[PDB]
Amino acid sequence: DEHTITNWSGTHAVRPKRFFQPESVEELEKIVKEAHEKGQKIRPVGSGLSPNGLAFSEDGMVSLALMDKVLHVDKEKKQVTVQAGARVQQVVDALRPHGLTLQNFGSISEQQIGGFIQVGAHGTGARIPPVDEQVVSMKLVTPAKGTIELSEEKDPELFRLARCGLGALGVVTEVTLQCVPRHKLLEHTFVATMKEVKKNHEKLLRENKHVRYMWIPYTDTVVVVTCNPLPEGKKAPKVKPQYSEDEKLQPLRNLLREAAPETSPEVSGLSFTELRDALLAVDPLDTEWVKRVNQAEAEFWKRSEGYRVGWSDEILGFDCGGQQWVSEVAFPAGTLEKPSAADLEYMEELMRLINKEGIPAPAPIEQRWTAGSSSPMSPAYSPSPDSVFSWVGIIMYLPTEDEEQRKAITEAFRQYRKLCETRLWDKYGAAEHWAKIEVPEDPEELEALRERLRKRYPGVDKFNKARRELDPKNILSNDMIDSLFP
Ligand SMILES: Cc1cc2nc3c(=O)[nH]c(=O)nc-3n(C[C@H](O)[C@H](O)[C@H](O)COP(=O)(O)OP(=O)(O)OC[C@H]3O[C@@H](n4cnc5c(N)ncnc54)[C@H](O)[C@@H]3O)c2cc1C
Repeated sequence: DEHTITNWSGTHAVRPKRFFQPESVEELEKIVKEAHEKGQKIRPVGSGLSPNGLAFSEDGMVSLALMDKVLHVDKEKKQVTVQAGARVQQVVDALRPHGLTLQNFGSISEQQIGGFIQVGAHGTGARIPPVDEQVVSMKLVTPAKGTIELSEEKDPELFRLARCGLGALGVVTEVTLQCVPRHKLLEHTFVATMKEVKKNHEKLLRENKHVRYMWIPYTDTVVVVTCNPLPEGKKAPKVKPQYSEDEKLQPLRNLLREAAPETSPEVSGLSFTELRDALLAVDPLDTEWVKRVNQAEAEFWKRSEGYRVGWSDEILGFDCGGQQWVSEVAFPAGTLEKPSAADLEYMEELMRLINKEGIPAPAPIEQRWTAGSSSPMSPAYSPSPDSVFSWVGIIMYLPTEDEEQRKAITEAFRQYRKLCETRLWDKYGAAEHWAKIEVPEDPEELEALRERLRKRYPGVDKFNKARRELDPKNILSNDMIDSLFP
């Protein structure tokens, strides 16, 4: 096959020897039977977007992109049954006329339902669990046992394991999700100091349906975004200083005119995100320069306070348009009833570590919250139904297609992430997002990662027993899965 599959950020790519794209469940069953019989690789792939290339296998991959129909809406239960190849956007568009939406959304909507659930993807909202916990039922095509129906009523132990199964336990053909009524949100964006955030944090998380913090390294600016249901006819309030787009961008444009080349015709057409990339591109690993870029960004956010009203699917998405390295961890932050400071303590220690080690850390460091999941492979697995997890995402941008700048940033990010891993993750019980975890080549570092996984997931041995039972010739797993779970 001549199909090349590249991830979002162009950090991983694969050209599979065999690429299957069945149009029917019947065709997929035949593919899985035949691959099992011959011991041929068929790793499942959705949109192929994962930052770590989790789906990729040079031997063989199977895509259900052509199996993308909404099969049934249950009005009374507010549930949707969809083929696993549908993109989130496609399900959202199909649910609009039914007055339904998904209980939550990440920053993008071009993921397939299969790829979304299999990694335990999440949005924000301390009372709202990750998407795997929103799965009511599913159908799973397995090498060793054929097609199996799973739910709380049908083999709940395997259901909970396979709905967040990393593509290793079977090919998911159909998913039933728990929806909520279609609704408008009021989004409030405001800037705070570390000290102001600490004062109001406990209440803010419990009194706002959605909260996200955007921490700006080397500044005392935190951008707070809250979203709440908008009563029937309420209008967006208006902030008393009104800044034009040009006034918001002024600090970034002024800074860019002070680099080795306030606006030209070429600088003028740059969005905020394009301007941030143009600034970092000057000297992306020079910490003194990144301090100045981050301070100019804080000034942009200070000029961007205000309110927006929109349908939840429009409002909860946000811009990750630029290629980047990301790492995100989930760690426990008590419960709705028993608050914990760990979420803010983590961020204080991270900011201190960045400053001490001289990390050229750009903005933002994204902080979200979810409820716990009952899926044993969820990074937010908890037996507590009112558990709260904090999710912290660090980033470095790849502002150009220049191969040598990209390598240097790649190495810089490996070191930034390793410092968080060695200094913070064990202390806070932090677990890496499955779509962002990288396999170290250093077999020492690999064994330390395997030990962290066994500590974070007491479910690991049961996952590997299900892999042996359902996929004994290992046709669904790639080198990454084999490296993480030997
Ligand atoms: C710009 C960007 C923003 C993002 N924002 C967020 C965010 O806000 N929140 C968040 O939690 N994540 C986020 N992610 C991560 C994203 O949700 C995951 O990478 C997700 O898995 C992507 O879906 P996909 O369809 O591309 O899956 P792929 O990357 O193709 O596959 C992911 C996994 O699903 C498995 N798989 C796919 N289809 C099937 C199937 N039918 N049956 C069985 N296994 C299957 C694959 O084997 C693999 O293990 C973001 C990613 C990007 C690139």
